[PDB]
Amino acid sequence: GSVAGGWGPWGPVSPCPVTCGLGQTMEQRTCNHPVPQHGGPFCAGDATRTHICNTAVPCPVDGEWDSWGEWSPCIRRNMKSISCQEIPGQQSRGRTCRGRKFDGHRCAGQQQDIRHCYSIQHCPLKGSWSEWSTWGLCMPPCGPNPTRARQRLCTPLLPKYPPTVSMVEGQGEKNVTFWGRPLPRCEELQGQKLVVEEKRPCLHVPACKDPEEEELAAA
Amino acid sequence: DPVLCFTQYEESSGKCKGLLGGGVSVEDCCLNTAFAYQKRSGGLCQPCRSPRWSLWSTWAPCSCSEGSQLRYRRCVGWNGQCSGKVAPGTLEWQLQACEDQQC
Amino acid sequence: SNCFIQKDKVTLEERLDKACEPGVDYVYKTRLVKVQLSFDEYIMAIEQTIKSGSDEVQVGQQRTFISPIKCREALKLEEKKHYLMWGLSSDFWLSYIIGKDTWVEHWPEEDECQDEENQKQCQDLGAFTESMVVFGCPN
Ligand SMILES: *[C@@H]1O[C@@H](C)[C@@H](O)[C@@H](O[C@@H]2O[C@H](CO)[C@@H](O)[C@H](O)[C@H]2O)[C@@H]1O
Ligand SMILES: *[C@@H]1O[C@H](CO)[C@@H](O)[C@H](O)[C@H]1NC(C)=O
Ligand SMILES: *[C@H]1O[C@H](CO)[C@@H](O)[C@H](O)[C@@H]1O
Ligand SMILES: *[C@H]1O[C@H](CO)[C@@H](O)[C@H](O)[C@@H]1O
Ligand SMILES: *[C@H]1O[C@H](CO)[C@@H](O)[C@H](O)[C@@H]1O
Ligand SMILES: *[C@H]1O[C@H](CO)[C@@H](O)[C@H](O)[C@@H]1O
Ligand SMILES: *[C@H]1O[C@H](CO)[C@@H](O)[C@H](O)[C@@H]1O
Ligand SMILES: *[C@H]1O[C@H](CO)[C@@H](O)[C@H](O)[C@@H]1O
Ligand SMILES: *[C@H]1O[C@H](CO)[C@@H](O)[C@H](O)[C@@H]1O
Ligand SMILES: *[C@H]1O[C@H](CO)[C@@H](O)[C@H](O)[C@@H]1O
Repeated sequence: GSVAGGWGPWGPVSPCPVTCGLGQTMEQRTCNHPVPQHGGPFCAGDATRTHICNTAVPCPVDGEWDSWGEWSPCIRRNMKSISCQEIPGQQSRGRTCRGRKFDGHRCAGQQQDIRHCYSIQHCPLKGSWSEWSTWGLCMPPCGPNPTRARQRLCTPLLPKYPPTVSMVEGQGEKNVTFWGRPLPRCEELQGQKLVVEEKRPCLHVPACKDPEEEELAAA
Repeated sequence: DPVLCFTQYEESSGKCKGLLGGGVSVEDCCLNTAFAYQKRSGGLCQPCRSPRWSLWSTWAPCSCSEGSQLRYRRCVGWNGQCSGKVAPGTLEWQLQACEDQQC
Repeated sequence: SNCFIQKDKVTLEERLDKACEPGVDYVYKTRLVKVQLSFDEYIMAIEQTIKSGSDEVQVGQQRTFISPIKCREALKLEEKKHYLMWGLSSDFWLSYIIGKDTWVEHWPEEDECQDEENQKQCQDLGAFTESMVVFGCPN
């Protein structure tokens, strides 16, 4: 007697497809609550839907290199200091494989970088002034009264040393890079020995608005 | 409090793809670090992988004379910090002097 | 132990000093290609000539290292593993004797160097290797 169909309850019809974390199962229901009878309509909408299954087990996480640390001090075996001398040294920087968990993969390539160096750490060197740097950023970029700057630096004159050192074992050679903060000796420019800094304000500076929230301004 | 869990993070557009469903903690969603979440439909999408910086946005409009323009980047990921010990979600800004023409 | 230089743990400065002692004529990075037990004959492939001596070995060539039955347990050498090795002119038979003046150090595989228990040793060996190849021994 024209009785329209009604959905019975959702019940699960497939197993969790994953061996860690969340996955998708399927639920299903029947148009039997009540059954359509005597030209009654079939139930509106879906007899199946997706449902989330939770293993509560963590998945493997592959390791990622963090960025290189600073170059270690430029030194040579059986020498107390090589700084201010035409004496190739050795230095290294390292990085960690961070994040690796639950039998995830190790990082690819080298955890150590090694190079050779001339130490000019705290070495007094004759200094020539740079011309003006390009204008820096406006700071603080959001905070009040943003200002910009450029500099003439007391730039050091590096000793005219070989770019390379001969090896002892190979027929080969190795690059030597100047390392260290030296003491550049300039005559005063604008009664300053190291750095001359100009500043000027930044003009018509916009407020820092969060993209996520922005263009939800009815006001 | 529950989140929308997605199976893909698209690094090009920063978009969440492959909806699994809602009514899950971010902890449960991110049990698999390849996944991503939204706190609210329309909200920002956060990958479940360890945090790192987005690429800097293009420089915004300049506001003819010399004004200034912003670009921004965000710390995107979960369960960690970016460079300066910055929590996930955090925007970082740069402001610059700019010139369009010469009125 | 008169089986090999038994080693306070070894430092980079320590290792550079001992490999430059008088008579130390070879330093090799080696891969143990195959053991044949009996005196035991350890078949070593040479990966790096860190220091070359009397014996002009090309890289990727093999040398037998002999060691008394008494010293097998203490050396504990496993096949396909890498080792830092150095010894004296005196310990040449061509083949090499492992004795009280022979350095044999397990060199961890490039993937297992990332393990916290290995990071310092692998950093030291990379630094040792580079110093030896480029600068050589002092005096
Ligand atoms: C079953 O056992 C688990 C411990 C993992 O080894 C599973 O692998 C992971 O499966 C998911 C999809 O379910 C991937 O997204 C992960 O990247 C994969 O490592 C394994 O299937
Ligand atoms: C060494 O310097 C030369 C300069 O000609 C350069 O081509 C090369 O990339 C450098 N190599 C390393 C390992 O720094
Ligand atoms: C079943 O589906 C929905 C309820 O979830 C309704 O459209 C109606 O009850 C139908 O029978
Ligand atoms: C299935 O979905 C919810 C329960 O998860 C309810 O609407 C009802 O139980 C339905 O059958
Ligand atoms: C270290 O080396 C360079 C920076 O000098 C980049 O390739 C990257 O920062 C890496 O971690
Ligand atoms: C080492 O080399 C220079 C400094 O001399 C920079 O690239 C950086 O400090 C690196 O660690
Ligand atoms: C900086 O000031 C003017 C304008 O750039 C230049 O003449 C010169 O480069 C100076 O160092
Ligand atoms: C800073 O000012 C403008 C650009 O903003 C240029 O004239 C020049 O690059 C200067 O350093
Ligand atoms: C650095 O450069 C400026 C210009 O050459 C000088 O004023 C200063 O004395 C030093 O030579
Ligand atoms: C923004 O800054 C520079 C590009 O201007 C790059 O270091 C990198 O793209 C960063 O996201």
